[PDB]
Amino acid sequence: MRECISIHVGQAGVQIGNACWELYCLEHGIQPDGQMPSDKTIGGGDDSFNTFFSETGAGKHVPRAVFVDLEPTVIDEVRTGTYRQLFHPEQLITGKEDAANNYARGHYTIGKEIIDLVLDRIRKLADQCTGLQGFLVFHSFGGGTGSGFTSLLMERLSVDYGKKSKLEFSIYPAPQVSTAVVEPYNSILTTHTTLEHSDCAFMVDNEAIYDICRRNLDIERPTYTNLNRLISQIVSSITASLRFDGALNVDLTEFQTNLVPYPRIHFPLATYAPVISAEKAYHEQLSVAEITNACFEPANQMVKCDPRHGKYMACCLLYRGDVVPKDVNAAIATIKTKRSIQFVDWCPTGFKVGINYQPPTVVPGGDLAKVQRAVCMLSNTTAIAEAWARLDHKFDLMYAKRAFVHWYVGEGMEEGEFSEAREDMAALEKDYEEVGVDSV
Amino acid sequence: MREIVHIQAGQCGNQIGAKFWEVISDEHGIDPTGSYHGDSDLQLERINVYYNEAAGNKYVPRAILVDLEPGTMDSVRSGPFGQIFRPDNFVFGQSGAGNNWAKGHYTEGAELVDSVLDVVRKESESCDCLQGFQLTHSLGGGTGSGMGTLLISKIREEYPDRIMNTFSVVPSPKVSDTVVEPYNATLSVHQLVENTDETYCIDNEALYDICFRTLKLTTPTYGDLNHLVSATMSGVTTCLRFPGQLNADLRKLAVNMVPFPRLHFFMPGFAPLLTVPELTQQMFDAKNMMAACDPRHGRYLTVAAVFRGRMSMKEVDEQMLNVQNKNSSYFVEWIPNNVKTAVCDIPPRGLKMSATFIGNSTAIQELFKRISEQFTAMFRRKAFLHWYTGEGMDEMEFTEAESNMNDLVSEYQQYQDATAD
Amino acid sequence: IQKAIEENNNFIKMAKEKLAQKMESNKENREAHLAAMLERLQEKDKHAEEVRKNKELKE
Ligand SMILES: Nc1nc2c(ncn2[C@@H]2O[C@H](COP(=O)(O)OP(=O)(O)OP(=O)(O)O)[C@@H](O)[C@H]2O)c(=O)[nH]1
Ligand SMILES: Nc1nc2c(ncn2[C@@H]2O[C@H](COP(=O)(O)OP(=O)(O)O)[C@@H](O)[C@H]2O)c(=O)[nH]1
Ligand SMILES: Nc1nc(NCc2ccc3c(c2)OCO3)cc(-c2cccc3[nH]ccc23)n1
Ligand SMILES: [Ca+2]
Ligand SMILES: [Mg+2]
Ligand SMILES: [Mg+2]
Repeated sequence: MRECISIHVGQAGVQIGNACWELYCLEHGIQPDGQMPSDKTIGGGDDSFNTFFSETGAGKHVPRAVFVDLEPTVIDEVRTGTYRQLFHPEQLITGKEDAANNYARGHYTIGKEIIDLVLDRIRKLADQCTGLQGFLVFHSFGGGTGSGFTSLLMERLSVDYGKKSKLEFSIYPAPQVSTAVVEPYNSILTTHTTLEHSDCAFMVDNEAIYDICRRNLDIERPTYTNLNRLISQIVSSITASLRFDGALNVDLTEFQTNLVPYPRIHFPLATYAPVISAEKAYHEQLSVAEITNACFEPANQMVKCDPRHGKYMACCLLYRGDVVPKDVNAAIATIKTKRSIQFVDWCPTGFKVGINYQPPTVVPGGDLAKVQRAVCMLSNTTAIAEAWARLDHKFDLMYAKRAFVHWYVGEGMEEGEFSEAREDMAALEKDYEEVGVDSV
Repeated sequence: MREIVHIQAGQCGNQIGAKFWEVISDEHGIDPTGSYHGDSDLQLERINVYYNEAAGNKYVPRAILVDLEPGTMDSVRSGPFGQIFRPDNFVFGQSGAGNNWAKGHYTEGAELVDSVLDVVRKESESCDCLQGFQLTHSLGGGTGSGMGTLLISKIREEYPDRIMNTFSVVPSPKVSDTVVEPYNATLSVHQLVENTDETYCIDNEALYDICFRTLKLTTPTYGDLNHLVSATMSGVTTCLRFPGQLNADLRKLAVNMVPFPRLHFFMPGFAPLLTVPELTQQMFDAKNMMAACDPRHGRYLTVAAVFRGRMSMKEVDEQMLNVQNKNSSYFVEWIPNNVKTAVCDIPPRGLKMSATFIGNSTAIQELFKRISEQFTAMFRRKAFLHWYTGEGMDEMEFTEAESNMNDLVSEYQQYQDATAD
Repeated sequence: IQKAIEENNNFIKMAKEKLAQKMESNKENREAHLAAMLERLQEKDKHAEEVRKNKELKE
């Protein structure tokens, strides 16, 4: 049992959902009609993939997922698209008018009109679970829905499911790909409001994903499809321990124990390798050592920051595919003798390692090479606080003039929520500083 | 499913409205009978924004036509495409307004406004999800300037949560010698500052100077000015009419473009009047602006650039970054990432490549200064005031309108001088 | 085990009360903004009536 429910909020959350569920279907051999011929237990089972898929008596394998947006056109593409038969219609929830890039509309004015329906549908999913483990929440920081409705939802989930775990996949804004000037406001408001309600959040900086797509896939101008396929590869690496069996697989929850030393310090840095085109992958087999080395190259990070100017508090490696422990240990030994990996003094320096033998998958016609072996590193490093600093700086620049603030006040917000959120972010930056100091 | 209701008021409003509907009907492959005869599903994908579907797969503009002069009702109906408009959507008075704002706003126009609202309400009731309203009018006459701002105020009362957008043609002595034009514009601006979310200042000064100097038309007609206006308006509605990637509505655009509620008067531009660098450089050139303002005499609060045609998105990105880096002093440092770019694959008629510019620049104060000067030139001698007091207006309303437009100027100057440090 | 139950319940309680307070405060603020805007428009309708009267009583 121990199932997981996925919730995809706003455009970015939905489209990442599409990439993730397509990839999960390919990894498990589920067709777009939901049939899974390899699954001989019809209508149920306690196989590892049932953590993410339920089963109907008719043999359909149905994502344990809700998609929510305040306007319909993205989810309408899901309703009409290739995987329309995968999802029950009650799982796809839409309003008529979006949040117009305004946190206040997603959290209050528009969000209040749909929150109870969304909770009722999530409840329908939870009641089908025999041991629900928790929630995965996919959303942007920058949109009105991804910020404000996600915050509202997280608060209500804490009420309705208590301390039941909640994980985020959060799209961190970059000016390089389709941005709104008020995105820093929405990012600080949602980070403040969600902070006490989230157990662990994997931030994905669109600028990092964009750079990786340009540099490693030779894509001149990456689209959301390129970025989401790569993001989905990282998400799949993270959830693979929940979705496959195996003797060297290491539960995500067990990494979560190691990744989170204090409730507020819960933002791991993800690094993924190899991201390589088919043209470059040909006659060039990448070894365990080569991909593990890549893990410590900042150009492969999901968030732009410099781990070389912070301290590690945890460092986990999630391998999948043709990987045996002997090669992992030799590669780690090399990295320890060669790289600037400094831990805080209050935590051991051992790397935690997981291996899944199910090999990586790519979507047909994609820009990612199929590889025999891949790795996702999740590190808890103080350097990630740099991303808050960049966002906090942009917030300050605008807030000193109250630029755009009237759009929020007009939907019923008060300036006190702006300054409260900003002060909570200041205290977060201070926490990340304090945890990196050495003990007496 | 994302309906806009369009309103055109007075002679100017109805003329540029008609040109706008001509141009976009052509872009969507809609003929004067309302039949679709295009070649591409991209033409119909967002047709509902501006067109209703009637019986027979007819597409009918969601458009209301208002004047105190019924001769424009005839001229619109016989003008190219006159049958495409819904006949019940023609709302016309009798005796004109004689370039008297008070007739448009308080007396004759108040008499007609309820029938205009009846047509507005019938159109709105059948919207799946109305996003809001756009009004085309001039500010220099009597009907559009006074009655249009009345309509704006009444719509705001009935649809307080919808977006109200205007395309407002600002008067110039080079096009009209009517001496009372600055009164009508100041009185209108006072209304607009309070009741619209965005106003495109389409300045007859700039359109005349473009037709004369740049396009080499020795005797510019209204047709030549309106050709420029219609090209601008087509450009500025392109992103909501062909989407491609962008997923927006009028409110999200407004939220991206309007940092302070009163400072919502935009300078439109167009290029060409060709490489992507040339489009980009020209689009930021004072000579391509549809408001007679030098953007290098102020700073941009916000900018939208819309490119139309087949071109490299890589090259567009590189050139927008180049122009921002090389012109960084003209962008306020305390609004990061304040320049937004849209690309539509479908070019306008007769061009391979074009650019439309929308700037929220503090240099727009130069426009308001101009009008303000002409206002004062008359108000200091109380010239022609009896035209307005005879309709019940007090001098006090003129004093307040002047004072509010001067306050708007001072506020634009304040944000031009503000600094981050 | 009782302390753990109590802490979970207190977290649920405090989040429920915080959310309800925020949503109420937001509703009141939004309604007050709309009521002020409408009141300004009604002041305009009053002024337009005084204008039409002034014009009548000029004749
Ligand atoms: N990585 C990634 N980012 C996306 C995607 N779609 C949108 N974004 C980012 O999300 C932010 C915009 O927010 P959206 O998710 O589009 O907004 P929303 O949740 O729909 O909220 P509203 O539309 O304002 O009501 C920008 O930072 C975008 O770059 C996507 O498919 N992938
Ligand atoms: N650019 C442009 N300006 C116009 C046009 N028609 C009128 N104007 C301007 O509009 C002003 C006259 O106002 P008008 O709209 O015709 O008065 P009304 O229709 O009776 O309310 C003058 O200052 C003209 O310069 C037009 O077709 N194009
Ligand atoms: N405010 C604003 N901006 C505009 N420019 C383009 C743009 C593209 C992408 C963007 C963006 C802006 O900002 C976020 O990403 C057009 C408009 C408009 C006004 C009035 C009526 C209208 N009918 C259709 C459109 C429109 N209104
Ligand atoms: Ca090779
Ligand atoms: Mg959206
Ligand atoms: Mg007139």
